[PDB]
Amino acid sequence: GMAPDQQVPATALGKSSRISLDGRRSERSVILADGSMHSLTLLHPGVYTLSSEVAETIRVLSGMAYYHAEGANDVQELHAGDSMVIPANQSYRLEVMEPLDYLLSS
Amino acid sequence: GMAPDQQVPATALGKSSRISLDGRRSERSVILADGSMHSLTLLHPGVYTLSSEVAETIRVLSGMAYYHAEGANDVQELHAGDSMVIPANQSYRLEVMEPLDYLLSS
Ligand SMILES: [Mg+2]
Ligand SMILES: [Mg+2]
Repeated sequence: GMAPDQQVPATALGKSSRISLDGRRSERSVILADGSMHSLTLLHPGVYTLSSEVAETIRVLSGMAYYHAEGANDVQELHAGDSMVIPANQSYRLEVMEPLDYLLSS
Repeated sequence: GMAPDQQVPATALGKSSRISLDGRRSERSVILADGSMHSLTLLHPGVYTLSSEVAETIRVLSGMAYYHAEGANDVQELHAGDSMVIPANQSYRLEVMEPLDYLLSS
């Protein structure tokens, strides 16, 4: 059904989701083909004030958002295929324009 | 990170989620280890009247809901591990007591 670029090779998927941010963020753990574990996350359109504890690596699969680190003077745009590291102990805003599907590894 | 009983063997995860039901439902397509093709769905607490043109197999992964077939005299609880064929062409309800993770195929 799905074209190769529309899917991510995997080994396993987690049964249980976790919902946060007033119902607007959900994720499940997954094991990718390389054996590594990520949180496969969906973030609905909206404006989110967040912070990290440990550093986060985010690989965006689909959607569009603006990332703004508290102390930065411009945003970073996130589109399909983008990646970026949220440093440890970072306050930031995500403004999601199109539902954001991403792998978060921490 | 995940014990065996927390996960389901896979081959691929769809990149792009589909959101519906006023933000209450999200699906991505997945391919399981046996090559079969399902909608991996999260349905947030609520009560929803659903239907399909074709029979679909539901396999509940996590959470709790009551299923009520169109016109039926009582409901049926579907817990983690429960699978059934949902007939086509009938307006069933799912009352989601705890966020429901499920596969839906066929
Ligand atoms: Mg603390
Ligand atoms: Mg079983």
